[PDB]
Amino acid sequence: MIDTLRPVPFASEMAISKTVAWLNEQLELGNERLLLMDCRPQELYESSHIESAINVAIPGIMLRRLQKGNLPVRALFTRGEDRDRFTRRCGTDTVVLYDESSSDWNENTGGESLLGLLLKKLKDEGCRAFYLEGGFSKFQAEFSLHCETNLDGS
Repeated sequence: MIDTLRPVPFASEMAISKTVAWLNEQLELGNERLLLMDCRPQELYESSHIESAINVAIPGIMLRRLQKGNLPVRALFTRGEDRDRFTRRCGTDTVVLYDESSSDWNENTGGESLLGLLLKKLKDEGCRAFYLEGGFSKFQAEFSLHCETNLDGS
């Protein structure tokens, strides 16, 4: 495993919004070793797609497929329920969202205001906080255009 993604290769290339990785270890864990943020309806199944997904508030689950990079700013966060499940299961190990490239953060990687404060707060409490996106064959190789199991499947 990696302590807050310290290495260089995979499981250590997630800054603000690159992708989702953490060896089969984490990908298998999905209990009390991490805290994702995606979907809402089938929070159970969709969570299965990853470790422990959170009930995020999006329009149609980000088009029910992490493949678009467009969803409105703070599309899934500044609402209520989102922070509810998170703050509830916060402090597990690592927090990761699936807003994708250019969506909830608009693709800034610098320190915007909306998501800029949302992330800053998520890390302030004591976390790395990183979302998905689709950069290079690496980040996309991990969670390319998809990131789903009971929403899109194959």
